Amino acid sequence: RNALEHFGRRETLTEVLGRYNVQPDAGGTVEGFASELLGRIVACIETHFPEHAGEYQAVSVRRAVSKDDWVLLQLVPVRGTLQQSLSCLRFKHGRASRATARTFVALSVGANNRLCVSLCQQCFAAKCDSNRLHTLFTIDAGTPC
Amino acid sequence: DAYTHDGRADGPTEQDRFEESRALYQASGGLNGDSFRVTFCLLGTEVGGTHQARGRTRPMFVCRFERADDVAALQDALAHGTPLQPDHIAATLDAEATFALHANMILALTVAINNASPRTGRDAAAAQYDQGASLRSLVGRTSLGQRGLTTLYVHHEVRVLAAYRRAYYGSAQSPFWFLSKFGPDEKSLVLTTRYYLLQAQRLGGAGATYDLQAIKDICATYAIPHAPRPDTVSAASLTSFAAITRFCCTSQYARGAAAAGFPLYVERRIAADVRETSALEKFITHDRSCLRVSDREFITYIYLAHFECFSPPRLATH
Amino acid sequence: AEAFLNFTSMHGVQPILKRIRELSQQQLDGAQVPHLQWFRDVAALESPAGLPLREFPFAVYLITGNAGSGKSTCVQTINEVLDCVVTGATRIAAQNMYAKLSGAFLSRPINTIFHEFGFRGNHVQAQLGQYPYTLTSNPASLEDLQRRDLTYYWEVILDLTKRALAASGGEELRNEFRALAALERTLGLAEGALTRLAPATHGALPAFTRSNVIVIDEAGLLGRHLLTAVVYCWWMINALYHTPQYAARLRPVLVCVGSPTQTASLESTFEHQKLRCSVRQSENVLTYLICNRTLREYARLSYSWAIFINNKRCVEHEFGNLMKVLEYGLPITEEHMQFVDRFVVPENYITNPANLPGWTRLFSSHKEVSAYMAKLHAYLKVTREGEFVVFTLPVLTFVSVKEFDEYRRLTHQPGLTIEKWLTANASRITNYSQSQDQDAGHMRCEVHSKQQLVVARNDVTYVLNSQIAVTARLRKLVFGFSGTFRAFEAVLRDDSFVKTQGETSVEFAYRFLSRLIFSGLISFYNFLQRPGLDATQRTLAYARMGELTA
Amino acid sequence: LDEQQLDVFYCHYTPGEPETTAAVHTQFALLKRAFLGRFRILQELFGEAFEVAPFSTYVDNVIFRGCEMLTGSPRGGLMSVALQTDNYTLMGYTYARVFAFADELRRRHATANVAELLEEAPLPYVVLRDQHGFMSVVNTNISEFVESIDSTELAMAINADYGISSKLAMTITRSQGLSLDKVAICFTPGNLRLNSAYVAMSRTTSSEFLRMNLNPLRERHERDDVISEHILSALRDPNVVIVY
DNA sequence: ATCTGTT
Ligand SMILES: Cc1cccc(C)c1N(CC(=O)Nc1ccc(-c2ncon2)cc1)C(=O)C1CCS(=O)(=O)CC1
Ligand SMILES: [Zn+2]
Repeated sequence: RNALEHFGRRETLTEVLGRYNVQPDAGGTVEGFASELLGRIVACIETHFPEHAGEYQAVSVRRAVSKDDWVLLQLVPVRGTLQQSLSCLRFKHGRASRATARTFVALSVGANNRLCVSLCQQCFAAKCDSNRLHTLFTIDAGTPC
Repeated sequence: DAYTHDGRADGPTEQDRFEESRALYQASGGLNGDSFRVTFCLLGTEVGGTHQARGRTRPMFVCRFERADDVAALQDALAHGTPLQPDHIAATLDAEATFALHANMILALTVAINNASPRTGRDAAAAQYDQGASLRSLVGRTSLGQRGLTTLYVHHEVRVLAAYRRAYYGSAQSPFWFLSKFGPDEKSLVLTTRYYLLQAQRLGGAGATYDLQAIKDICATYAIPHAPRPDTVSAASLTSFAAITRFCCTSQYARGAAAAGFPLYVERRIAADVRETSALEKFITHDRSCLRVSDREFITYIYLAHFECFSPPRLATH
Repeated sequence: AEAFLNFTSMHGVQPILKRIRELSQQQLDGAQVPHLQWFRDVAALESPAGLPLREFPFAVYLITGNAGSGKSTCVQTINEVLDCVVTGATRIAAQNMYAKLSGAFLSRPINTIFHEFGFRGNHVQAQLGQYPYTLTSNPASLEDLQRRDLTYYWEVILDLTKRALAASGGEELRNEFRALAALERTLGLAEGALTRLAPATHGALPAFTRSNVIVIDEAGLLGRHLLTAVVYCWWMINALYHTPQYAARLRPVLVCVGSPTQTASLESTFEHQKLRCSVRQSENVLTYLICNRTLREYARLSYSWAIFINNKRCVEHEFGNLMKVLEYGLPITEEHMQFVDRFVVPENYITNPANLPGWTRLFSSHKEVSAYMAKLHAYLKVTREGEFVVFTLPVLTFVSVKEFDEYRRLTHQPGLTIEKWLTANASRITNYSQSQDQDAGHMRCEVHSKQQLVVARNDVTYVLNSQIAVTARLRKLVFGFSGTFRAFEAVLRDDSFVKTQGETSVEFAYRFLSRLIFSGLISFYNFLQRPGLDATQRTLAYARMGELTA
Repeated sequence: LDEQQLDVFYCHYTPGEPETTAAVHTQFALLKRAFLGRFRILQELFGEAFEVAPFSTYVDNVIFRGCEMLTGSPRGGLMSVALQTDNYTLMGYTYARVFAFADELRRRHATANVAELLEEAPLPYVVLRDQHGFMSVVNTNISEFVESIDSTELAMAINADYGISSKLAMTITRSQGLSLDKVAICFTPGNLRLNSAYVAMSRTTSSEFLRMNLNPLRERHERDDVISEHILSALRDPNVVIVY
């Protein structure tokens, strides 16, 4: 109560999402926004990880976690992409196996009640860890307020 | 700062002493009195004394003004800010009291200058003096008055000046230093200067162990009425002390009820603040030592208690 | 306002001052005071294997907190109220304190703690930790911890004792304080009337002979062996001179200020077999006092301890809650990990000089700092988006050849190509630690005969008009000024420029400024040559300038 | 241009060499009065344009060619010592010889061999402008490396450098005694501790100027919570003073 | 992985 009265009220994730004409309910409502955002994510991946770019040309979205202040969606490579699964963006493991690395888009609320979209990965190689979610980069989606 | 010797046992009530001090600081500039005894002090700390707080200023000489012309000159200096010429100081200087201060300094300087490795073993026919007899004779032949200091200054001027510049550390500061440390406000520049430098050590209350920032903070809430004066001090005049001395001497915060009630308010305000701070700290410490929870909850409690005690709104109300 | 931001600090430092003053007035017993014969025994020693078990009394007061707290604002009240000696662990700490202390009321020049106990330039090469020591006690006593620290620091401890005793005219007892005391007795004066004026008459005495309250700032960067060095050197310098405080049976009080969590001590050793340098983390002074059971009960650290729990450099709610979790070792939750994801960017984004211009890149290694620096300089040449010319300057290292023979003879290894020795010692010959972060070129070696030296030369790349720091004490001679007129007027109006200089070149400073002022004229009409200035105003300026000239 | 093109004032004023403090003080006071008056007249004549006009002043003749300064002989000018908390700007370098720097190098350093060899082939001096705008020339950095093997000492090598460094990049260890404004951290994944992140994260005042290449809280890190427990247990002590 | 004392 003291922090709310002193530092000011902070916007929840639902209001921020609604400001973008998106509702976390109904499933597809947030999937549509994720699809609209996917262009920027893929552009950033190409710019900074050029080697791992063909894996994200045709990727479908699927929700994974829908907590009150954090949303996590998965990026499934539709059905045809040449490579079966996606490859780890942080390390080059021993080639061969794609070192299964599930890719996620995480939506949260940042500073100034803005929307933060982060790229997360889960790699099953012992070197990386597995059972751990890693953040690759964070970008702003507040252009279309 | 002007005062009189008590003589009475029980220090008068706060109002009694306020009334006694207000009549001493006449509302025109001239103190009430026929004869004055003025000790001139520089910055620096005396050595060998034990007190709660270390000293800030240090006397250099003492003068007595009793003649009509001398008293008039002193009143003019105190009321308007005109400098005192060396003739008056040389005529009214009290030699016995003045040179009791520079008594051990002459001995120390003489020992240091003469401290070249002695032998006191020439023997010969009549050239054998005791090991400690040399220093005994040197001290016996050394006059702890104007003669000794004059001789030391004449022959060993550099050493004497260097030694004296170290006993009065910080005694050579420019007008800008005084304006920045104690200023820039007129009320602050007058009251805080007089209290911190001169009255805090003499009165020796609870405010003698508070630094200059605390004294300025206390002076901030001494919100007595103002009376705009024609013009203030300015740069390009701080190359000399005349302008600032005239500005401060002819102020309205230098006489009367304004100057008679600041030392009292200092103690009143300090006591009032401590009365609340001590109780709140006791509550916090009692709850601190008996709370059986966890580290996260304990940190939450610590910071929540300190916020509840000292959030900006509560401090503003206090 | 500025009055309520100091309310909680000014009423809470009073209990601290009461305890520190009470600690500094406690008197020892005549049998506990270290004697001047203790240090004569050490000076007559060859190995630390003959040190007897002796205790050097001391006291401490802890003042800890984070880096944003007002724990250093507590030293401005100790300095104004108490008679103490303020020091610094490093030279930057000593210069930050002087700015704070001198900017409040007044202060004397502030030095490091190494300058006060006699650390000279030949002790910066001593090898520490050779002789082995075993604590013959499960609850080790103070004498056991003190003798352990005197054995680790034996190379420096032995040198300091020899210089102190030897420099005292040999057997000649120092006469600075003894001469006045004898005169004081003969003249029948109050005790301490004359001996306390020695500092004024003699202006070369150490600061350890004038006070017993020693304030060390940033004590978390100091090794634990340095608590004994300060205690052992305070007693040595007072027993030697027989100062008034030594004769009063007083003991040193060490007020230790620092942050025990965001600062650490480092220990490095040289292996002469592989020509390798090894660095490990050691115990600092603060961790020694807080963790050791013998030191914690001897010093009664529960009564001599103050903690500051504010942060003036954190006005953000969610960021302040993360700093609290990290300092106090609270469990990390999932809402903390979500918060930290805002600051993440690709590594190739950070290590790109075109991105985030003007930011400081923090790496964990010296090769990564050097690698990025080379990329920045190369990018500053080709693109020329804003010029920023880049130039290289020469550097030379002169390797003596007789000494290398002596070193090579003592440790065999004949070949030992000077290039390989210089590469391995790269982290030791230099004075500052940032020598390894510099952008240097290929390493070339050559032999100069007749004079019998080996000179190695290299080049270092710098950027013009860039912000740099001088990581050393180098004298500089000024010769001019470059800026706008408003800048010049400000400097001459205020005498603070003269004050910053020492009290020996004020006439020189006035002469130098007087010389610059005379030649600083002219060029007013070149400024008057600015396009489209005026026609009549130019003539009016000439008439006014002549009128002022007349 | 008009007939008055060279500030004829010079043709009438001739400042002589200084003398004892009385003479020095008189000269300085008059010159400061003259300098301000010309500033007042020109400021009154033009105003702000004169205030921000480019300006300079040097005791001798100095020419800046590219990254270099060209001067005859640097003589006069007060000596000082460069600080470590100060901020300077690198203006260039010089080959002008300074007797004061050379003579002290002869004095403090007993190694005359390095003094003569450096004298024969001198190194350039660095020219720095401080915050206020005063050009300065800083002496070289010479360090003597004496090795102690079995207490045997031998000054085998000497390193001559400039002693300046840049705040553009450093290690995380050297940043624990510094205060920064904008920080970009590059952690190494695997050689990561929770206390190195705490030190790096707290170098700035606000979190709007902080970047990192990974989330240190979400990765495998080392924790050493020995000191934290001691600090936490002192906060429950009734005898410890807690000051906010 | 790694800093600092002289100066
Ligand atoms: C505690 C307090 C008292 C009075 C006034 C205020 C403004 C506060 N503050 C500010 C505060 O605590 N800042 C801080 C930031 C970081 C660190 C730190 N860094 C590393 O280690 N520690 C320590 C202190 C609060 O935040 C309240 C706000 C309402 S509340 O929720 O009732 C209690 C906390
Ligand atoms: Zn992987």
